[PDB]
Amino acid sequence: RFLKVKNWETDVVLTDTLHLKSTLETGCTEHICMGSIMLPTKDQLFPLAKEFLDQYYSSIKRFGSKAHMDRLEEVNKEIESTSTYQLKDTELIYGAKHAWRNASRCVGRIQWSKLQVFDARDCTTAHGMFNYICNHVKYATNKGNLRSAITIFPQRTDGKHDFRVWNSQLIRYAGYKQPDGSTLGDPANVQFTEICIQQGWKAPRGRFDVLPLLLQANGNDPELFQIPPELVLEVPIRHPKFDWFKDLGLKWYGLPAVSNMLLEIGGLEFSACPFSGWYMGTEIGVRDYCDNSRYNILEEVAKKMDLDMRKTSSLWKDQALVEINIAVLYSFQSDKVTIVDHHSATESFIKHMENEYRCRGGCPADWVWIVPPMSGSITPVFHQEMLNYRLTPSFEYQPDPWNTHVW
Amino acid sequence: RFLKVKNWETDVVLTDTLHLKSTLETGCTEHICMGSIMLPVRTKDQLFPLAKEFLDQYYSSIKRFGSKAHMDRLEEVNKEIESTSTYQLKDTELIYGAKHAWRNASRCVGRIQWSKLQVFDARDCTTAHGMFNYICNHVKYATNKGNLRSAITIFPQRTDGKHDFRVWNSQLIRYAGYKQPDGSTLGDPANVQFTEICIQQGWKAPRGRFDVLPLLLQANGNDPELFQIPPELVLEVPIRHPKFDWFKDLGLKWYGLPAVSNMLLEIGGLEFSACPFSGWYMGTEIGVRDYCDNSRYNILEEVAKKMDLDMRKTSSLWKDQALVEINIAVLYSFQSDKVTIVDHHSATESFIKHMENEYRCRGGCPADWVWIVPPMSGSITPVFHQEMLNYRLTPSFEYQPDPWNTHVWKG
Ligand code: HEM
Ligand code: HEM
Ligand SMILES: CNCc1cccc(CCc2ccc3c(C)cc(N)nc3c2)c1
Ligand SMILES: CNCc1cccc(CCc2ccc3c(C)cc(N)nc3c2)c1
Ligand SMILES: C[C@H](O)[C@H](O)[C@H]1CNc2nc(N)[nH]c(=O)c2N1
Ligand SMILES: C[C@H](O)[C@H](O)[C@H]1CNc2nc(N)[nH]c(=O)c2N1
Ligand SMILES: [Zn+2]
Repeated sequence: RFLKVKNWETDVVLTDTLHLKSTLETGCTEHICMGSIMLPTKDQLFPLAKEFLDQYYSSIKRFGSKAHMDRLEEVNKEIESTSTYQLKDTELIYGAKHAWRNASRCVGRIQWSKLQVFDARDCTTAHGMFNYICNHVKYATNKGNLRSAITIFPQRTDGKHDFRVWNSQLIRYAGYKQPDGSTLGDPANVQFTEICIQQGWKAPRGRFDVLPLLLQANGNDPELFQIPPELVLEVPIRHPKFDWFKDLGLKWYGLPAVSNMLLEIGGLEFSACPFSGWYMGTEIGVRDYCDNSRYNILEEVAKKMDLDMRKTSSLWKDQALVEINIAVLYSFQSDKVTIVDHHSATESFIKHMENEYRCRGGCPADWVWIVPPMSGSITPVFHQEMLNYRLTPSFEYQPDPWNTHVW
Repeated sequence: RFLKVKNWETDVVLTDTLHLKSTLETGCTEHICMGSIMLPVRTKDQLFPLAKEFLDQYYSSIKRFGSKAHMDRLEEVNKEIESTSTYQLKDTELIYGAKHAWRNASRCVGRIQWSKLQVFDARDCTTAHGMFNYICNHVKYATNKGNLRSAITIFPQRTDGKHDFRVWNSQLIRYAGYKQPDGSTLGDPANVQFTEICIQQGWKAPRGRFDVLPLLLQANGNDPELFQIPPELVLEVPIRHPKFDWFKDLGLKWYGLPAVSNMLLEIGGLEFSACPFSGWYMGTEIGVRDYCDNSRYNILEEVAKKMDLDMRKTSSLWKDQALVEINIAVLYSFQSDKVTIVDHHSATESFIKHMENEYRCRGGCPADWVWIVPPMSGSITPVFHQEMLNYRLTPSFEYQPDPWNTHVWKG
């Protein structure tokens, strides 16, 4: 009941007590572990509000104070009356920082307290959302000196008035299926790239075309907006040893900004809450460039290195994978765009774990997602036992809007 | 109840019913997942259900469920249990049991081979010397001049827990580790504690970097004894690199036969505490873990120096570069000497085929993603985007405490 986690490379042992404050469910049972599965009313609301306000007032060392009780009372009144309630700016900021803090799959959480929170709950239209998003992008990008941020649009009401950003990230490349069979651009975005055209987008039908924004305000029909190009920082990819690398014509954007998740605070649901940080090198080089269902450029690179691609035993895939990732990091660093390598990020996360166990009694962590997609065992998180559990406030998944939108 | 797993690279979806036959616990609850935790005397009372469940399984596989052969065996086992408090397995049952423990090993990526297991029945063994003999025959048969063959040798089952057979070594073949006074380690740091025990038990340690450890064998709950595997039985492979000639000068070599000897085999409620088993290596076991783990030979830096890599910032990925070259060398060396080895791309590919086939013919394949995914180049292997369900089936291989921690010393 007071759980222990061991690091087998350093024998260090942490004791977890934070898990007892867990609310939501994991997917697993005593008979079956689902750790590798990607996705497993007025009465509901007040306990949720209470739990949150209780942790909020605890966090500011005013647990059981006048302010505390008064606020609990005030929210209780507003719920009974309005069948929902509003967060004070302070609670909203606390909640967003804490959703990040509780993201068990996020390796970058040592940064959690430095999140810049933009309150966009006064937004009413898609044009309004566009403006807030542009502002977020420019602030976050900061001419390459990236800063973490989240922008929070109005909360769900009766689920018929939802704000949604239809893109999965604020900034992604288009994907169009070819007559010749294969795919131009980004295969992950083929269906979305089409719904854009299907709603009016004029695709340049190129390979690295920045997708337009598709913004839904108050449950209305979504609108197309193009992010000003000067706001989209991009990095051309070159290798610091191979000059032929640049002729592959590769580039990536500097700002990773996830826009399709739902932020839950004190039982309230924020269905539009785009958030951003900065990339770990492997995210672009290993998953984005080298996944089969993506840009899949391993073969091409390996050819240009003239490796023996006859037998898998030569490890040419591994050799290329490394070079590609050396290049990504090299390109960002040379162009002064923030990026972290998987060795540094994982080392930082171990330290963050140390801190969290010490000052909070634990840190929910999902090993399947924390371990990088290359060189796993040579990073310190590989031999680190982790406990995975769900705390709130949180970021959750939510259905793609098109599967739901009552037109 | 039906459960689905999706492969997110190919969109292939599979459906698991096999998890319904799951007995043991996972460690997980609805409120906590312990999927990355390494590890999360039995009476007539609980023995007959366990026996019955096994014999049911067994007679189904041979398509004789409910036959007179089936019923008579249940009655036979029952009588023997209430009469003797345990029971004996037939050879057919032993063999079936051992194949299935491998087959149910959720952490094993090489399970495609599970039906080709050579089972040696060592239940007539009574002494340590007898154990040494059986183990030598195992090593020779399994090794087969480099053309490796999967095998398991099974010593007598536990009775009262006070007369256990144990192989004290974690693997039949492993290199000594010696802690030096300056805190440095000579040889394999993973085996220091065990090495010390051997020295204490009278082993004359040559104190080199690659000394093969002696066998420490316990028969029938007696004190363990030391035996030296004949060197001619120990196949080793010097490590060289196909392009780098300085690599051989690092003086590395590894043994060819991976043979795990500290696990417990459970079949129909019976516990086999000494059951050494072997297959062949996946390259990264030696190249990534055995050489490059910080708690192991840790030659990453030395290889990187000789490659003249930019070791100033980690973002040069020098570590990643040296790791690949070291694994290239391991495979190259083994193939050149015609000693069976499999690369991680080949092994994961085969596993996905195995797994898919297991879902069709069996209704599932328990699998521990945390252990199935290779320790380098994870996402460019096909298991990485493969959702997997983990649950525990018997027969099974289980962990057990180290014997030096539990043994009652005779003298
Ligand atoms: C600042 C540097 C950051 C780094 C280096 C980072 C890194 C990562 C990485 C590597 C993953 C694994 C996902 C994958 O492999 O594609 C991840 C997931 C995640 N990150 Fe972070 N992140 C950062 C900032 C943030 C911020 C600011 C937030 C929210 C405020 C956040 C929330 C999340 C969430 C919720 C997930 C899991 C998403 C899911 O379950 O699909 N991250 N992050
Ligand atoms: C024939 C070639 C085989 C290959 C390539 C193979 C591969 C592997 C690998 C790579 C691991 C993970 C080890 C690690 O990285 O730490 C593993 C674990 C395991 N293997 Fe296999 N294996 C083979 C044969 C066998 C055989 C013959 C058995 C038993 C009869 C077996 C039973 C197991 C078990 C029980 C585990 C998990 C042990 C644990 O949970 O600590 N394997 N295997
Ligand atoms: C290969 N992934 C597959 C996949 C599948 C579903 C969702 C995701 C998003 C993970 C995610 C979410 C937010 C992030 C932020 C803020 C920064 C950052 N550097 N990385 C981030 C990654 C990814
Ligand atoms: C460096 N890892 C740490 C670690 C910790 C506990 C146990 C193990 C060995 C797993 C194991 C057991 C049996 C195996 C057989 C028969 C063949 C084979 N190729 N590999 C095998 C691996 C490893
Ligand atoms: C099926 C597989 O478990 C799933 O796609 C996960 C595996 N681990 C991952 N880990 C990270 N960091 N990112 C991912 O997208 C995934 N994918
Ligand atoms: C804590 C962590 O789960 C543990 O060290 C595991 C991780 N996955 C592994 N996977 C393999 N194949 N071998 C291992 O030894 C480990 N170690
Ligand atoms: Zn679990």
